[PDB]
Amino acid sequence: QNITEEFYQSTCSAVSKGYLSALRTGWYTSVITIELSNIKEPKCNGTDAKVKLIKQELDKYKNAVTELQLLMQSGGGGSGGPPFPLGVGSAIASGVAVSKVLHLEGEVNKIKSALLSTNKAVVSLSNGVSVLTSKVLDLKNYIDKQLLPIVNKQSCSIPNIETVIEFQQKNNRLLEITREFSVNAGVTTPVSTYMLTNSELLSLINDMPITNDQKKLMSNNVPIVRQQSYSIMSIIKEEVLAYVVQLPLYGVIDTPCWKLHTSPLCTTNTKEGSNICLTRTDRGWYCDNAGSVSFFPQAETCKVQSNRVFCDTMNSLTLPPEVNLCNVDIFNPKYDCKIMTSKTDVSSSVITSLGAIVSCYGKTKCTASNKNRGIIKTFSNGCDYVSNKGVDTVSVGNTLYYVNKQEGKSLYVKGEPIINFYDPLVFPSDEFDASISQVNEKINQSLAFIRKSDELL
Amino acid sequence: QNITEEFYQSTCSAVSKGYLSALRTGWYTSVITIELSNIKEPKCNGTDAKVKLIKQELDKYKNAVTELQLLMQLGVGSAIASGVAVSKVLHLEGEVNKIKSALLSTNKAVVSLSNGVSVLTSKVLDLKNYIDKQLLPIVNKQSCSIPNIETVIEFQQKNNRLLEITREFSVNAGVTTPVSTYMLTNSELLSLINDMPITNDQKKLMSNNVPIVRQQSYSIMSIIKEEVLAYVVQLPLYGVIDTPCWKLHTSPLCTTNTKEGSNICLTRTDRGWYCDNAGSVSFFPQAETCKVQSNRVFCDTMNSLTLPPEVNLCNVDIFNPKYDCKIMTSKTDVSSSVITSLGAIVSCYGKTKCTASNKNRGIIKTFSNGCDYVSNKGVDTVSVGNTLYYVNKQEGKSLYVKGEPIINFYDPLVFPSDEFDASISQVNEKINQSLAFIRKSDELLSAIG
Amino acid sequence: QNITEEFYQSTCSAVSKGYLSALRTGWYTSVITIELSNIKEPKCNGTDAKVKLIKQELDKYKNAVTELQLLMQSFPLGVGSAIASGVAVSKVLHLEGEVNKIKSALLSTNKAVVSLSNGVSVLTSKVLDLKNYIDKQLLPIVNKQSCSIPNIETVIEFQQKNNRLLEITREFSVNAGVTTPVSTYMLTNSELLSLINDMPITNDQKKLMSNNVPIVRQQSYSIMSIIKEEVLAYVVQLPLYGVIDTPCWKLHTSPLCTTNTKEGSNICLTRTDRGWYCDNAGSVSFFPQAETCKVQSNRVFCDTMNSLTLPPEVNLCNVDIFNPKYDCKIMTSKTDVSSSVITSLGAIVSCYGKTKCTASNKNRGIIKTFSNGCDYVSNKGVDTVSVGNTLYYVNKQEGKSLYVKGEPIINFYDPLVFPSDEFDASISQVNEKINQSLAFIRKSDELLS
Amino acid sequence: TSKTDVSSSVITSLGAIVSCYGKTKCTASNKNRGIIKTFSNGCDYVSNKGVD
Amino acid sequence: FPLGVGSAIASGVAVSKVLHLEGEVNKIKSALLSTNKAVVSLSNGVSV
Amino acid sequence: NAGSVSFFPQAETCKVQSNRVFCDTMNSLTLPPEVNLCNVDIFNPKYDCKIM
Amino acid sequence: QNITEEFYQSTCSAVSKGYLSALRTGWYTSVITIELS
Repeated sequence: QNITEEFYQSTCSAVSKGYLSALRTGWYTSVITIELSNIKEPKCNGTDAKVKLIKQELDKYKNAVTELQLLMQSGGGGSGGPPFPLGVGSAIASGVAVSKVLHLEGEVNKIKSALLSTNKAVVSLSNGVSVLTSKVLDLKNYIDKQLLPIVNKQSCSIPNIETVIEFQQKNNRLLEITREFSVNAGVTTPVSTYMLTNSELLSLINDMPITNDQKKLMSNNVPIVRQQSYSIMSIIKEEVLAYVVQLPLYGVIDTPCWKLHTSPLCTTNTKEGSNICLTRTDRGWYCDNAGSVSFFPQAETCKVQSNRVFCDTMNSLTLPPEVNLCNVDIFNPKYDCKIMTSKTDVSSSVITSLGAIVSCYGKTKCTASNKNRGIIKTFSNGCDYVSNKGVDTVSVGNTLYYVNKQEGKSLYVKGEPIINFYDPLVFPSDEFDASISQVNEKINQSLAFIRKSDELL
Repeated sequence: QNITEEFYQSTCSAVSKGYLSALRTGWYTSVITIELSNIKEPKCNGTDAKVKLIKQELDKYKNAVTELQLLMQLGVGSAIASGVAVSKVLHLEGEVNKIKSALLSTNKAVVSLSNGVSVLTSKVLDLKNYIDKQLLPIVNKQSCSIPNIETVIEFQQKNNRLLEITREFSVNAGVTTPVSTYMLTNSELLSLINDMPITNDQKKLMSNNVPIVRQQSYSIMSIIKEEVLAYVVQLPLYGVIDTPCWKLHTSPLCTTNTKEGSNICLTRTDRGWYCDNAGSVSFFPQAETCKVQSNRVFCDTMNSLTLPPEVNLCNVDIFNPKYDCKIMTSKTDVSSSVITSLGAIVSCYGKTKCTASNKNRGIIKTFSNGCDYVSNKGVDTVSVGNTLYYVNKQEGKSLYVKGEPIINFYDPLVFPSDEFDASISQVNEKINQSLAFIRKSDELLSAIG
Repeated sequence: QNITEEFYQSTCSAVSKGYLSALRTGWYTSVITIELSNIKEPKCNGTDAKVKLIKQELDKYKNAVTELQLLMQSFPLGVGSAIASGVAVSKVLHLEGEVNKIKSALLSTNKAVVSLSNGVSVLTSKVLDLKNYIDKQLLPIVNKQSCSIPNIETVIEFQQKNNRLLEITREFSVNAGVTTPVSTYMLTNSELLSLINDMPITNDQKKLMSNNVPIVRQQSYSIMSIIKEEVLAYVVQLPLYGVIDTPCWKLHTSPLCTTNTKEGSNICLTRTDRGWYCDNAGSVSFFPQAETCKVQSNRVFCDTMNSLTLPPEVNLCNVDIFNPKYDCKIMTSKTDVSSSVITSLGAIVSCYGKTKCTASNKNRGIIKTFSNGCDYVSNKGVDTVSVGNTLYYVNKQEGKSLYVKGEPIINFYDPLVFPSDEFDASISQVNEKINQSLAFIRKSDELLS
Repeated sequence: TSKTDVSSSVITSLGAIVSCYGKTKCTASNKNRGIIKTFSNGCDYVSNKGVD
Repeated sequence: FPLGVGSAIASGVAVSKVLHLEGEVNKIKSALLSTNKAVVSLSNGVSV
Repeated sequence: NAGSVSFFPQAETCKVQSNRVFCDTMNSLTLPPEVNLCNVDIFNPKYDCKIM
Repeated sequence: QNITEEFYQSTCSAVSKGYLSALRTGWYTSVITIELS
């Protein structure tokens, strides 16, 4: 909760330091069951209004079951369900593996027995994987006892309004579960309270084989856990509906994180096309991770609470810690900072943890202002930084941005914008991807060709 | 009305015009309140069927309350700073109480908060009143006088709203877009718009397009304390209204003359929606952001670039001196189609077969290699390769503008064939730089002859 | 269901073969109706709670109609207009009389093909009749000055019937008149499987659709059309699968770099044409974006609007990347970072630099250690793969995969004249620039002899 | 009469007259809400009702 | 004379009439009876 | 000023100390930057230079 | 500081260049108090 931020004028980029990692490193999978009645469709003549309502509610129950059968056979949820250099994962790969084990012989029966005198147990499967198992809904008990002696007989006995109503409510969770699955081919994110109530999920977090710190982190940030969790339809058989739930596992916690914001750095020294541009491209989230630096270049694989950053390493790269040296000296010896070049003179603003970066080029009206004081800086051409010191908005052209009013301390690090050191006559401006060294080569090549060409003439 | 479209054969692009702007420039926040008899907790000796149902509902209500308490605790910005600003004010002690007092005599007030913001306040659900009146006497003693069936049904239906507010924020962590119908009934939104400090032109507009207003609004979850659940609804405010808009569609322009893998391709890179906004042009490169109802364009200016008005000249004269028109280049002779506002652009390259067709008489045009356009009059589908694009059938007047495909003017030896983001001037500077190698490596050879 | 995979050491790529196509090629549209009754506001006097509830449920109903009225008046790849086909029908439905042809088509029945003014026939269904339920069991109650109070089962039944209309309105309002996927509320399973059966389509098609209702729902649209004559019509746009049971194969690509040269020396090379490929009527339809395609147990459900159409020799890139017939796409860099691709039944690992890489079993631990370079491992015996601080899980869908040894083609390139920033390149486009940067070094070293 | 194609604004007792001409930016804005009118080319008026 | 017309002190007349409301004068008095310099949050949303 | 030219036609408004010019933006007219061309070319195509 | 002036004989007008801007664009208010008896 001491969020601090530095701005480097030489590279047109700011770093927010002081965040705490909560990295998703792996998965926990648990099986969740709903006991079902093998009730055949009503077999009687009945016309009372309450007999009609119960008959309808059984058909909804019966239809939803054959629907869930359609899912588990066609497909079954078993699926394969990126920027420049990144990898390509398979999120549900872990959970589907446990889903397929349930299709084996007797694994459904192990669970069914293991959930007879309890509604939460641990099963060790036919492969040695130990999964928590929970029965959340018992429709078989209700449909067979309060509901079957009505439909069973040759002439329907009229039920209560209370039996009509209570069955409509017990049936509800099964139907909503079937809705979510039927619209997602049986894999859902986030995990809803229908799939898993907060009561169940917090109880499930406690019984998990994880640290106490992990339990605290998960049990507090329930919505982030739900957003990061999957729910895979698995099997319906044996009068039992069972689906796998894949929960994030935070194997890296409390390590320091920092966020890098970048913007174009364009020479102002001339008019219209004569300008040339540089831009850092290693923007994103960094977290110290096992003596390396995990880099999250899509900063929206990450979700941010106070002080705390929930990233997913499937969208990460692993870097040597020397990468941070890019934020003190882009021309450092150890690590080759990656940049990009263009000739694109259009103004742009970045909102940081507690500041704003403005890249004012051409003839935009770039401005930062306050609720009650008006404009407190008009930016001139170049790349400038304003903190949120009594600053509430930044306007670039017709676009209004609101500054983060997070409580923190900000440092302006003065320096010479490096784009001024580059010869604009021999400067390369194609680069979608390039490093500082790679640009020096293409300038060494061009300037050393004119070394030989000056000789021969 | 009149929506019209022009097709520039020279640049393989189409500008469809006649639209009217309505661009989000500002926000209005308001506080919505649900008032809860959290104090409630049931216990009693009675065991009727109708008793069980009410007790089950109280656990549902009491669950939703406790969970809601746990849940309390490219140009880049945060869209919801205005709502979060009101949310943080609400946490100041007694600020919640100001709302309660104002909402005591009616259910819609205008409370001025401590940060000098004057915000609409609505009580939308009174669960404390229902529970404490029709429910609390029932299940406080043990003789637990059994309720009628209508109270079992009514409490269940009132409680439903609270349950799906809490369901929404268990997966959304407090912030939803669009603002849902449980977050705010359509009827309530209509009454909110009627009470908003805006022009009567705006009020009519926001009411006519409530579905759009929904998608461009934010629900931000704020507090549960002193038996009041409060959340901020952040609504769009359209400062720009009824300025001209136009949409740019772009497809590749290539050489058909060469019959190999070696051809030069050039494309206008600046497609999207365009609007006149305060003496400049607001340009929306991700045309996915601009909703269109009838001939009206609803965009959020936070997703725009601000461009000089001269950018319009790339549609008249792509080689104009005043605006450095932005283009891209590649060496990919691939055929594709772009369905426009009331027409269709087809780029047909290679051995591909390109069809224009009508649902009554099949194929009614075959496309040559090159870039072409057809109107939506007498065409229903346009087929390119293994793709059948249906065509938009909105009525309007289309126009074909003939010219020499400007890719022909470029000399393929010296063409910079792999420019990702370039312009018309960036490409000529690359061409001339290449002829710089030509004269120098030639007259060097003229030293010995 | 035999699914195979082949990994090519030379190209650092892997192909998963053995799938079967099911591609959206066109659209079938149909009209869904609800028989509303437009009635004036309740007139009856009551404290009887069974009347209070009916009056409440009627207020939700009258709100739902009013809200729905305000909705009827509201890459290298191409750019379609996904709902153009469906909207054209909604535009036809707005003409006078057309609303009446379907009212009387379904006057006798609940499902009838109708001809519309443009001569085209569409299946039309009546999925809900609130007109009669209100008129029969609710009208002589609450039309009168003082109501006959109704049975509790009319109360409960009306809530259930009215919920479908309420949810149809809810989905329409937040989605601004177009909803995808088509929820069970817009069209249930029994209606959809009925609608699937009556479509003018092939027997193979009906079977495929009827067994993949959930995918059909994802690839469909519900488009709000009209409220008038106490009818509520919305066009549903089901996918029409034209390509069925043709071979499909998936391409996986990971980057290829030299290794032994230390630090900045390395050059890199990646195949770019990765994604789904399905044979499609004498060409190859190629889907580059992993988003557009969905797999249900070796069936590949794609959408040709997100396709390219390639000559069938594109497959030869996986055979001989240096072939003459087809010019294979690549890109180049010097960005050497370790990263992995989890293929259909394997893992491609590009372990570079000082990073540790791992293929682990759930019981035997680390069972393979990746040396620097492009390598592959099969899912038979591997459960997880680790690359630095990342843990990828491996798909355990069973099949058998074949390792195809070769020389990493990056080694055949001179590290000095290698063009190391090409973003949209091909093997010839790079042989083009190697010849050039040679010829300058080539002529100028014998101009100076 | 003249041809003065320049933009100007007059603050009235409880409003503001805006004469927005040419290609100038002319807006009325509220301190908590932001820009609330964006004037078209011509003479218009705003009242101090919710305008700062 | 081609120019416009405004009120220069309109910004400071905002704060003046915030002070005119009872409660505000007490706020600043409490902030200053122990030290001679302060930052105070007036109740129309300004920190001065 | 912000990609335009602020023009202070009243002599009194701008105060000069050292080489610095202090002005009140409320006593200004905002002109397109092409106003400066009136100094190098009064007959210039773009800006119509104001004369009496 | 460097100041330059050019006289345009063609329009009977001179332009002084080289000055540096300080344009007041917003206001800050402070409350100054005197505590009385």
